[PDB]
Amino acid sequence: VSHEVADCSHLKLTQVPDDLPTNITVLNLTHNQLRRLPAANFTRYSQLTSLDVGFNTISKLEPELCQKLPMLKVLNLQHNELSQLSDKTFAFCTNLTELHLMSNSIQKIKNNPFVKQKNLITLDLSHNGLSSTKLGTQVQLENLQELLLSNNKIQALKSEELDIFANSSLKKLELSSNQIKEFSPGCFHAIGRLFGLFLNNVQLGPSLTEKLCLELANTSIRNLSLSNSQLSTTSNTTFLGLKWTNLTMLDLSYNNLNVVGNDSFAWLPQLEYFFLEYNNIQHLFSHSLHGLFNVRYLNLKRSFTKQLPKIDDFSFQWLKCLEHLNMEDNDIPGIKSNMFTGLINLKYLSLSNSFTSLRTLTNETFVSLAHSPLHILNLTKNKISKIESDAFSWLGHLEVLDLGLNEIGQELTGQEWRGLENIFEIYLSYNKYLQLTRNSFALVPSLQRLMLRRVALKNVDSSPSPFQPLRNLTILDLSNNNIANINDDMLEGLEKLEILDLQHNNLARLWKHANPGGPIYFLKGLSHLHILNLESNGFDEIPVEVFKDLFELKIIDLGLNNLNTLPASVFNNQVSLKSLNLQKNLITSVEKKVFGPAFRNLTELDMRFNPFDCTCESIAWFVNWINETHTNIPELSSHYLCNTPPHYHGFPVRLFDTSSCKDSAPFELFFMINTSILLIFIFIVLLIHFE
Amino acid sequence: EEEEERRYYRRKRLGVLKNVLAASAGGMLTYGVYLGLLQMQLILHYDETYREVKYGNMGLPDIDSKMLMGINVTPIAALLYTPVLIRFFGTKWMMFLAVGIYALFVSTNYWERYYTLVPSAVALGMAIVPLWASMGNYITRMAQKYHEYSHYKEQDGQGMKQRPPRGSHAPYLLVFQAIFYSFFHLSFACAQLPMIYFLNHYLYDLNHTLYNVQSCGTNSHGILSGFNKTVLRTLPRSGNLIVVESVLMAVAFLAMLLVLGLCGAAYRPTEEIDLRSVGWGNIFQLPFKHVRDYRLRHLVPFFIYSGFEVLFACTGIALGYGVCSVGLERLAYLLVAYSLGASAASLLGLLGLWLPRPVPLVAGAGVHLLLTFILFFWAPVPRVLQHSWILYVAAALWGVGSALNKTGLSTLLGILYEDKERQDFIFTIYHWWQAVAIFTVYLGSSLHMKAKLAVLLVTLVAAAVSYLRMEQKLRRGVAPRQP
Ligand SMILES: *[C@@H]1O[C@H](CO)[C@@H](O[C@@H]2O[C@H](CO)[C@@H](O[C@@H]3O[C@H](CO)[C@@H](O)[C@H](O)[C@@H]3O)[C@H](O)[C@H]2NC(C)=O)[C@H](O)[C@H]1NC(C)=O
Ligand SMILES: *[C@@H]1O[C@H](CO)[C@@H](O[C@@H]2O[C@H](CO)[C@@H](O[C@@H]3O[C@H](CO)[C@@H](O)[C@H](O)[C@@H]3O)[C@H](O)[C@H]2NC(C)=O)[C@H](O)[C@H]1NC(C)=O
Ligand SMILES: *[C@@H]1O[C@H](CO)[C@@H](O[C@@H]2O[C@H](CO)[C@@H](O)[C@H](O)[C@H]2NC(C)=O)[C@H](O)[C@H]1NC(C)=O
Ligand SMILES: *[C@@H]1O[C@H](CO)[C@@H](O[C@@H]2O[C@H](CO)[C@@H](O)[C@H](O)[C@H]2NC(C)=O)[C@H](O)[C@H]1NC(C)=O
Ligand SMILES: *[C@@H]1O[C@H](CO)[C@@H](O[C@@H]2O[C@H](CO)[C@@H](O)[C@H](O)[C@H]2NC(C)=O)[C@H](O)[C@H]1NC(C)=O
Ligand SMILES: *[C@@H]1O[C@H](CO)[C@@H](O[C@@H]2O[C@H](CO)[C@@H](O)[C@H](O)[C@H]2NC(C)=O)[C@H](O)[C@H]1NC(C)=O
Ligand SMILES: *[C@@H]1O[C@H](CO)[C@@H](O[C@@H]2O[C@H](CO)[C@@H](O)[C@H](O)[C@H]2NC(C)=O)[C@H](O)[C@H]1NC(C)=O
Ligand SMILES: *[C@@H]1O[C@H](CO)[C@@H](O)[C@H](O)[C@H]1NC(C)=O
Ligand SMILES: *[C@@H]1O[C@H](CO)[C@@H](O)[C@H](O)[C@H]1NC(C)=O
Ligand SMILES: *[C@@H]1O[C@H](CO)[C@@H](O)[C@H](O)[C@H]1NC(C)=O
Ligand SMILES: *[C@@H]1O[C@H](CO)[C@@H](O)[C@H](O)[C@H]1NC(C)=O
Ligand SMILES: *[C@@H]1O[C@H](CO)[C@@H](O)[C@H](O)[C@H]1NC(C)=O
Ligand SMILES: *[C@@H]1O[C@H](CO)[C@@H](O)[C@H](O)[C@H]1NC(C)=O
Ligand SMILES: *[C@@H]1O[C@H](CO)[C@@H](O)[C@H](O)[C@H]1NC(C)=O
Ligand SMILES: *[C@@H]1O[C@H](CO)[C@@H](O)[C@H](O)[C@H]1NC(C)=O
Ligand SMILES: *[C@@H]1O[C@H](CO)[C@@H](O)[C@H](O)[C@H]1NC(C)=O
Repeated sequence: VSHEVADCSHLKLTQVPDDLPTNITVLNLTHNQLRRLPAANFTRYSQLTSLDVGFNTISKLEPELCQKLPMLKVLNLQHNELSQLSDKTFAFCTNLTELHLMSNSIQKIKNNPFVKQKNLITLDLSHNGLSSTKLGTQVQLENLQELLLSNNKIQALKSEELDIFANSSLKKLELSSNQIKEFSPGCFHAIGRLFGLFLNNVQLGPSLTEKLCLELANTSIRNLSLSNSQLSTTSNTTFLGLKWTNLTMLDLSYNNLNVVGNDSFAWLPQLEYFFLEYNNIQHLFSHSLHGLFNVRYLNLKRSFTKQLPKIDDFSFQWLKCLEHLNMEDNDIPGIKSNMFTGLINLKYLSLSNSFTSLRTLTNETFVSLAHSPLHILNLTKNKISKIESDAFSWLGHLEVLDLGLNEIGQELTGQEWRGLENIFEIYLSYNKYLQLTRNSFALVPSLQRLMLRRVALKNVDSSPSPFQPLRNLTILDLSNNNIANINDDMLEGLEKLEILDLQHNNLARLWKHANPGGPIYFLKGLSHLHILNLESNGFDEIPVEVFKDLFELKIIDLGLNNLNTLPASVFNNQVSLKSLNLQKNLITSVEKKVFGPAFRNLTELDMRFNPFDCTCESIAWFVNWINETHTNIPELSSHYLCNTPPHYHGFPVRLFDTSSCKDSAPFELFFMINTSILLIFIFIVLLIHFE
Repeated sequence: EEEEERRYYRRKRLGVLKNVLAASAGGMLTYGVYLGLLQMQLILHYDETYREVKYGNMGLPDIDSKMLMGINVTPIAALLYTPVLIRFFGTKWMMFLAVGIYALFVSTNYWERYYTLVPSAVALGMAIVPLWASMGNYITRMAQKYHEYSHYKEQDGQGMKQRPPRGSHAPYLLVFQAIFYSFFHLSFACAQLPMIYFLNHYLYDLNHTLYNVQSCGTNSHGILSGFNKTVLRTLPRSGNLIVVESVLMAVAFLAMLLVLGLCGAAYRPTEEIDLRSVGWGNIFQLPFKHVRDYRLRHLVPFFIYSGFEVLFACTGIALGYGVCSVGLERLAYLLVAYSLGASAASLLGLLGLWLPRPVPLVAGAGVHLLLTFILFFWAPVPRVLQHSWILYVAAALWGVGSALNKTGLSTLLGILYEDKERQDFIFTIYHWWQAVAIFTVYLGSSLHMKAKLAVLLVTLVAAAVSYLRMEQKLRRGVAPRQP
């Protein structure tokens, strides 16, 4: 409650507490009913550095408050009622560093109240009601860096109100959500150094954008955010003055960019980050992105219209240093032959749900990426159904490829993966169907991860292993496919496979002893196996020598099965077991002979919804181990119950007493000693009598 | 001088008295321990709670069935190995062997398995009959020795050197058998001490364990037709069980050691060589040669009735009528009340000495007979607690009749036969017929009703005793002579 902080939020306090220890330095009086801040009641506290009285209702701030707090650096007045501000509020206190005055109904500034804080770095007057950006009458705020004046009623910007920042560096000037309709000449030049400029949700338009762009002449602006500015159409004269700057970031999002004229960004030679997400581009012209030979990050997510956008050839020829191109969530009709030509420094391309109907993938699809060292390719939700041969031969440096969340339905003959020498990840989950083949993954020996979740995989029961050439495979996922024919010669040589998921299948009849040939052994050879999952398959029997080579097995999952009895000596090789999941099973007894080495160093155990028999002979050691241990069992008091006998039906296992069993009191030793002494006494008395 | 031999004979009579008292005390103590352990194991093994938690997949009902079998069917074969046996160790050492077998059966009750309960049950079955045989022989012989000592002290030269008493040892045999059976029937109350001090507080109220009991009494149709599967509200902790069983072992060992030490030696080698002059090739068939005895054909039904009535007092009235209106909470008090009634009837029959011999016997054969009528018409409603003293008084009168009949038959069989071998064979036949009766009741379980068989058998015994007296007065002079 009180560990170097004063947590008083959601506790409803009217006055400041006077019982907290004097070693405190951070307060938090949010969501309370603080009305006044008397300086006399704060005489006990002097080492304060952080003050928070936000989300309250204070009329005026006591001016002599900060005098007894010489170390105060953070001061928060969020959602308070200080309309008028006086000069004597912060006069003899200069160690202040932050100032939050959000939501205060401040109307206007009279005479430089923010003048005696030489250490002020962050100042915020947002959510207020200021109609002018004048905060002083002379040079002040020498070290101010962030000035947040957003959510105000500022109508126009003038240099006569910004001349107070002539000896400062405004790293961020938050003027978002305003009604700026006029830019007086030389207004932005009154500040010494202007770095950030945030005008979001401000009604500008083409004329206002051109005036703002030409006003920023000879300025050291680095970031410029114009998101939600309703910029419909741009021309080559809009960003005219930007050639006299060193701008490296530009945010033109949520403006519904209908038409983008040619050479609209020709005056941005040093721009590095360009944002164009969420717009309404009708036709991307040929010479639109001209002059952007330095941008290394482009965001075109939802940049085009829904339901069709037109894209001409050689549309990205000038993006030389483009290292990140994101065009997901769009409606491009198809990939042309010269669409992505001119991308020499690309290393990432995301095309998630970017095409209307991209059905077949021929060998001439990604020809524009022949001279592009792509590393991560994302192709999801594109309704891909067929992949022809040599479809990825132009991508030699491709490492992470993804074709998931599609309707891919074809027989993987292995000819589609040609040209992928440096392929590392392939994601093919959530598809229609893929039929394996002897040489399906023979052309990708450098593979390390393969996901096949919910594909209904078939043709896997071949005489050779389809994953045999995958000697470097580490993670394999063959779950949610309803497979029922697995051979033992399927996972040989994959001694570096660490994660293997095989849930939601039909591997029940394969581990049984009543099938022809005997129980299958498909977990052999995997030495570096770490994660295992066999949830929801209906298992009934488990072999004894199946967990032989599973030395480094850390986490396993056998839940949602029909297990009732486990054979002995089946966890002896689990020398590094950490987790166990046997929930939704029919386990009745928990004995030392089959849960011996499993409960040695187990971390998190899960056996929920299991019908244990409330008998001492079956769960005596189980209850004794739950009594004292370090393994945490979540939801144990309301989900670990008994079914039989009916006298203990619906009773938690935690209330089971193990003080009444065949091993509670040593009556066996008593029986032995009593029988022995009785027999010896009878023999000796008969010997004495008979003599 | 004469006072030294006076004090000498006084010390011998005091020793005989204290030896009889110690033998009776040890017998009653070991029988109470045995009954208490048997009852505790029967109540503790009739619930799915205990049987499934502590044992589970062990086949416990099979264990109880085989134990009851080996206890109830073995005594028959005891006849094939009891005469020579009681003539091998002696009249007192067989008592010690039997109480040691009882203590061994109690010892095997700790771990409780098949290969340790079945052999102990067989040993108990084969020792239950020689125990009673040697016990009766010892009591009768020591009463005879007390009488002969008293007669040789009060009549030095008048008593002839051989066969002193001439049927005059009845006043000294009856006063011994009376206190003996007093102790033996107080053992019935002593057996209910562990159940009262431990088990009577662990079973819940009769409102749930006596639920599905539609009819009882005359409409029992078995030992326990309707009953709940469980009887204990909470499962007894192992500590209480082990301390109770260790106390039982301690008191059983105390009884055995007091039988061993507080008995001395009352055999002497002269009678040893005298009985060895008969041989082993004949001792096997003398109990089978005595079938030509006239008095035995009329007294065998008496022994059968004694067995049937003790088995009825043990189970028929307590588990057939006492379990109706009240559950297992008041069954122990019922057994203790029966025990006190029998203990009072013991001294009541002790008072009946001035009257001739066959007066109390048939008297008992009447009283419980009336109760039989009460056990034929009256049927108590199980789901009501209105009348509770009727069961108490019925058990009291039944114990009265039981003690009267048993003591009278004991004194009769001790008076009609005075020679030592005769007492041996007659007690052997009596106890074998009693064991046969117990085995028949074991087979006679879960039938319709056994009251008609009881009343017909009592009528048969009454007619047989009347016939025996009527032919004994008019002098037959029939007796077998196989020295
Ligand atoms: C945008 O970035 C460019 C490149 O850094 C800036 O140009 C550079 O401006 C500095 C400061 O005036 C120049 O340094 C000066 O160099 C002269 C010699 O020419 C020297 O006498 C001065 O003492 C000072 O060191 C630097 O030379 C110049 N470099 C180039 C290639 O022009 C430009 O000022 C930046 N513009 C904005 C608006 O931030
Ligand atoms: C991408 O795949 C397509 C289809 O496999 C390739 O098109 C094929 O190009 C060859 C070369 O011109 C065509 O061979 C031609 O055969 C006719 C007789 O059928 C002959 O008269 C011609 O002189 C020529 O040899 C072949 O027909 C054609 N296939 C199809 C279906 O049209 C294309 O070359 C592949 N591109 C790359 C870069 O691998
Ligand atoms: C500030 O930016 C302006 C905008 O170009 C620069 O004005 C130019 O100055 C040069 C040299 O005096 C002239 O040849 C150009 O014709 C001017 N351009 C105009 C008037 O549009 C001005 O030089 C910059 N300031 C500094 C200090 O370089
Ligand atoms: C201008 O925008 C750029 C692009 O986002 C910002 O650079 C990133 O800033 C964040 C926040 O500190 C860092 O976590 C990233 O590593 C930066 N990306 C780089 C350096 O490539 C930059 O901070 C913004 N400038 C201002 C003043 O806000
Ligand atoms: C391809 O893009 C999709 C969608 O952006 C990525 O899917 C997301 O992956 C992250 C990482 O775990 C999850 O947190 C999100 O929930 C996923 N979103 C959806 C809609 O599935 C996917 O990871 C990308 N693939 C690659 C290789 O980067
Ligand atoms: C499988 O992984 C191993 C280990 O990372 C790769 O072997 C390395 O290959 C590189 C590439 O030439 C060599 O520089 C290293 O010296 C190799 N290390 C070892 C220990 O052999 C192997 O190339 C991978 N296989 C495939 C097909 O990519
Ligand atoms: C044994 O007693 C138990 C209760 O002591 C009886 O269980 C009751 O059964 C009826 C019939 O379905 C239910 O309405 C009650 O709710 C049960 N009581 C419980 C669960 O406490 C049981 O029927 C009895 N069985 C016999 C053979 O007597
Ligand atoms: C100081 O705080 C205490 C604690 O609630 C309060 O009782 C007291 O009125 C405060 N003093 C003033 C002057 O408000
Ligand atoms: C007060 O805080 C300081 C600094 O965290 C700490 O060293 C000291 O132990 C705290 N006082 C108490 C009483 O815990
Ligand atoms: C006060 O607590 C709230 C809720 O935990 C937190 O959001 C806020 O940042 C805290 N303020 C300070 C100054 O610690
Ligand atoms: C401000 O901080 C400095 C150093 O952190 C300290 O010396 C001084 O006392 C503090 N207070 C004022 C009023 O300067
Ligand atoms: C502001 O900067 C100028 C130029 O360096 C300097 O002459 C002036 O003194 C500074 N203002 C103050 C208040 O120091
Ligand atoms: C913009 O393009 C038009 C059309 O060619 C041209 O007339 C005009 O000079 C261009 N303006 C600039 C600043 O490049
Ligand atoms: C841009 O250039 C292309 C190709 O020359 C031309 O078709 C298009 O009309 C031009 N658009 C504008 C707005 O100048
Ligand atoms: C462990 O058992 C003891 C003895 O019955 C009990 O007092 C204690 O509460 C138990 N602890 C847990 C965590 O079950
Ligand atoms: C419990 O038994 C008593 C015994 O008379 C009876 O009065 C009472 O009604 C019973 N309680 C029930 C049936 O709930």
